[PDB]
Amino acid sequence: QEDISDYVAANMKDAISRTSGVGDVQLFGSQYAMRIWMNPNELNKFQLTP
Amino acid sequence: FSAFSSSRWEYGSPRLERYNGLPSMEILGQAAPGKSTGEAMELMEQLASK
Repeated sequence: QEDISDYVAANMKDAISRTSGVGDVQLFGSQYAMRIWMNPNELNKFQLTP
Repeated sequence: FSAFSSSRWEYGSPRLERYNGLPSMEILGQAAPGKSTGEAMELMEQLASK
C-alpha cells in the first residue's frame, strides 16, 4: 500500500494535481514519511522521553 | 572551531533548476541557419530518446 502510494504521490499526484481540467486530488493511501517508532520500555530504560 | 570541525573541499551546484515540480536542467539551442525550428525539435526529440 504505502509502496505504491509513495510512487503515486512522488511521481504522478503532483503532475495530475496541476493537469488541465483538474481541481482537487485526493490520494488513497500515503506518501512516505520517516516513520520512527519509539519503545516505552527502551524509552524508560535509558531514562529518556519522546 | 578547529576543536570540533572537520573541514574539506568539494563541489556543489550554484543553480538548481526545476521544471514542473522536478529537478531539471535547461538547454538552449538553435536550428541550422535556413532551418525550420520544427525539424530541429524533431531531431532533438530523437536524441533525447537514447
